[PDB]
Amino acid sequence: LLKKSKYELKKYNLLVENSVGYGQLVALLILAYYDPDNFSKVSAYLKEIYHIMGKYSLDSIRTLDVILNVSSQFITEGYKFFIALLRKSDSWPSSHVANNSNYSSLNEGGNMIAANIISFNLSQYNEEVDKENYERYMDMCCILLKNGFVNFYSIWDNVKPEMEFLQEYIQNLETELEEESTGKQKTQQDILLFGKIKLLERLLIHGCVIPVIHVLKQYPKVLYVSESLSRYLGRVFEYLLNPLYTSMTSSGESKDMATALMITRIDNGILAHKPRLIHKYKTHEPFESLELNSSYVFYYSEWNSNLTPFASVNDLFENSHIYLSIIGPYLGRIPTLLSKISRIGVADIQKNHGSESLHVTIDKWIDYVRKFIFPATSLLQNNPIATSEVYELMKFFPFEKRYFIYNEMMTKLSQDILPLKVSFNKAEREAKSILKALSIDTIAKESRRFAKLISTNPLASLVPAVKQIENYDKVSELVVYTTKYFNDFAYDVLQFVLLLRLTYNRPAVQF
Amino acid sequence: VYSLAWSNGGSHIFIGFKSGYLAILKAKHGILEVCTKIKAHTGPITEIKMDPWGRNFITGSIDGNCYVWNMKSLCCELIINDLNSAVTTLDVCHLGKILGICTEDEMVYFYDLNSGNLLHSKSLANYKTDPVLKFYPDKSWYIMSGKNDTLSNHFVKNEKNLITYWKDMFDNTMIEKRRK
Amino acid sequence: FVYNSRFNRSNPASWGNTFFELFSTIIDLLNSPSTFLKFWPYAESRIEWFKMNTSVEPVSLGESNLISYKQPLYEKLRHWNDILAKLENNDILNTVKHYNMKYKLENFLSELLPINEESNFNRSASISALQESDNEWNRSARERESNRSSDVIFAADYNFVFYHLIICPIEFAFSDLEYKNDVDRSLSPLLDAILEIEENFYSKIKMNNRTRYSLEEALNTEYYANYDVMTPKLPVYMKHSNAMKMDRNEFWANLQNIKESDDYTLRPTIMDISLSNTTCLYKQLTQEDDDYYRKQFILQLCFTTNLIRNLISSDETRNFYKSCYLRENPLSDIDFENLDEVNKKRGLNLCSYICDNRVLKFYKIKDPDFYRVIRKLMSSDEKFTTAKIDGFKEFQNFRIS
Repeated sequence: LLKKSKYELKKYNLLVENSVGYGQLVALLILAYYDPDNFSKVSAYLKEIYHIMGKYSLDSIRTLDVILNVSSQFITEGYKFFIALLRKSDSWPSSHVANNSNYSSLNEGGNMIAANIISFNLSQYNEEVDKENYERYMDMCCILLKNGFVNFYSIWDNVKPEMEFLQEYIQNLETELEEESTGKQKTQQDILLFGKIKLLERLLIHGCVIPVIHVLKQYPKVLYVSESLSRYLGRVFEYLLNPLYTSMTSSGESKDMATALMITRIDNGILAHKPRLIHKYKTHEPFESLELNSSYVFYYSEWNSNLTPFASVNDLFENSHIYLSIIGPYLGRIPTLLSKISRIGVADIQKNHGSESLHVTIDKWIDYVRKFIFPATSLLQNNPIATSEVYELMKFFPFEKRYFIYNEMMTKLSQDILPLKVSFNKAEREAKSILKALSIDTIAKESRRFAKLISTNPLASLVPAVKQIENYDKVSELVVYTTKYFNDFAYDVLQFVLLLRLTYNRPAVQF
Repeated sequence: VYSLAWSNGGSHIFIGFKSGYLAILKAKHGILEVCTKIKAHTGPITEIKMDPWGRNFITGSIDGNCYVWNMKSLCCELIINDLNSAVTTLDVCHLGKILGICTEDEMVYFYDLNSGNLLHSKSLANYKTDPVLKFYPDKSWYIMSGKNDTLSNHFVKNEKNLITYWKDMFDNTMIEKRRK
Repeated sequence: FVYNSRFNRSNPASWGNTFFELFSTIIDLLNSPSTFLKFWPYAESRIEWFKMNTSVEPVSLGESNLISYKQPLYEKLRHWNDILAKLENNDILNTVKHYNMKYKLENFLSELLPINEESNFNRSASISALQESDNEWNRSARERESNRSSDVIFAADYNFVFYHLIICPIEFAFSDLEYKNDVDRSLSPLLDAILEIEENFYSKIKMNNRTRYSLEEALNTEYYANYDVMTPKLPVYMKHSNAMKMDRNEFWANLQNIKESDDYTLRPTIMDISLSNTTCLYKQLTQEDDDYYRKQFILQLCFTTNLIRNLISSDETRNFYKSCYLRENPLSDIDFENLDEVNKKRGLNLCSYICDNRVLKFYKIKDPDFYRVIRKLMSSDEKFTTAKIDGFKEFQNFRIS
């Protein structure tokens, strides 16, 4: 009785201790999101909140939990009221506001009491109710990280799973890839749906690059967990690239703004012409869409305010050591980004033709196309069009430095990176299954099946083909018949493989 | 020159050759000059279509190959894995969702344009046609050629669109939930 | 001057007791709640000086060297809990500056102490008995003799469910059978009289914007439409008109100058339900125009029905409320001691009938935004009740870098 009625603070921590005082707090927040006037009377709603939780002795920790819990249902339309409400209350860090846009200040933070409620509430995903409200709650916590309300590392350290438990699940998965390159099932489906991994890709959808670059430079095999981390990081790099690509293809792409328009609908009353009628909806999915009559847009339109689209060629060569080195051989999962960088290269050789700075311009594009464009081409499945756009940059090269890149990618295939080695072992296993059932009656349609496998990656698939030509007969008449569907890339690799088999060390003359 | 097409505005012309080149050339008032020239396929470009919403355009060729190029950046966007035969005819709907491919295996397919998933597939093997799909321009019916020898049937419903079909399926389900 | 000259002491611990001593002199000598809110911005910016208890170097962020039974906070927390109880007793003479002083002072003690301090999270869970939305000055003589109209039998039936179901749910669960039939005979007419006049509020919104969706389809007969029944934020003519915005914003601007003046500083809350006045209680809950007074009664009834479910079924929650009633008086006149098993099966039928069958299935169709706010506050109340049983020991593993 001494430390209950003399030392214990008289506050009410649950929603049953004051059903009257918490019932008027929720109904005041339901009301504030139904006003047309919401930016002129921000400070008229705070002074009614402080009079509600002073009269009824409500907690100050549970109250900030109810404000973040009601305002996550209304985050699609009102997210400018919710931000302007929190900046005037006395829970905003006035002197600890420090940002997540710098590299040295992802530990200097603000409001560690709200960092204790957010990371506690992102960790609960076991009931059937909070599996449906997870995408709205996680999207609200990424607007509070942009502005500087919560530290980044205070959420990353204290949200489930653990970084010792994540690091053993990756290594269990890397072993499964090396076996094909020659309790957990319910836990792994809770790793990539909730927790750290889901938090890391909603931050990359909205705007946050600096806390995601700093994580993937530390644990570079956080990839091989989700295939969404390389899609959403190709949405940020394609925004920076796009003003440059429109100006390099100058006159054509500037009038391409006018070529995209549709056809009106013509009815036969007086034979009149009326346009088509659609209507907008704001959704949570990042990619823009259009259904039968409805078009969908991303709700948070200020997602690209911290970014800046870079200048011509000297800024592309600096910013690609950062972004394109994180997803090394994973640029081939975004084939439209691999086609855009290769047209910057052809348009830059031709305009800077001249006679003076041409041997310098080619040499700058040799080291670019061999560090992170040609490794990306090997992780491709069926793209004869994405591989022809790359080769039109390699037509400008001498053939000595084009044969250097071909041989090295058969040497740093095995000794180096794993995702390239699983891809080469899938093409060889598929080329060795076509060549067994190769008859003179089946080449009506197996000629088109075999010619897309060669056109995508020839270096994996042509070498089992010329090794089955010098073994058995009757297969020269079948492979030459298939050669009418090759492209210009698989014609230049086939000359390299034939020069490889003729100088190969073997007894030429018999015994 | 195998095929030609007008853009939806009426200011560019798309030309498909035998070597697989695709040329895009302006028609401003009287000038006729070449804007770009990309190499699309390894074979004759058979048919060229346009999206009715003006987003993308579709090309087909004599290998089993059919791309969907978008019209802003002029790069390939989606690839249909159709390794059966040579695509002969090709058309889209008027809402812009169904894509009808008809190859030289005498089989018709029906895809989506947003995704590349398959919806339906009919096989018409006993005929000796070069069968022609054609969609109506104002309602969502189609006229598929070839019933016996060289004929034309057309496939109808009681509702015109897909939008007035979903709107009728919704109101028939709602009566049952207003019944319980 | 006490903080800056702390190395030049003869003891670096002899400034932690001098800084709390002079700060408690200021609060007593300060004479008004108007001068308190003028000074208190000094004591909110310099809050990291209070946590560094007898240490010349500052604590990092989130760390505090303050425990509630040691020499700084041993005789000050006993003294600052008297002001906070002095200001709670006058429930008639409290202005709006007395309620702002009680907020800024109680918030100060919560940040000073850790989130896991035994005197910080209301460890012995006591439901309040002072939740009173009532004015005695609005009440004259409390008449109980002219029981004629429906205004005096509806408001005498709301005031029956409120005083012994909502403000005390633990005495409802562990009770007899003749006590929980007297609530059901008062709640079944009350819940049918409210949900009928909330079916007419949601049928004027449904039939307003369903006719003009049948009128888009006729006039420009190019495009069909099924949209949702939503809030059309401003119609078409209130969206972009600076003649209608500018005279509306200068109506709200002189409604605030009434509520910022030093004359009308004694006033009720905007969301307040009356209980004394029997005429205004029927006039608040029956008008089908506002519908923010019939949402409080649904929220008040879902908060204290969620507890009767959790306390009858589970037996660790039922064992936690054992200790809090035997510690405060062991010789207890109020009794809860055993199963009450027929009242277990009957009292669990007054739970799933109220908030699972009638309430939640009504709002699943009508108002989908308010259906998710009820559904989420139900489930998030159980993560906090369960963590209270342990002792809030899942908030102590928070780490700092």
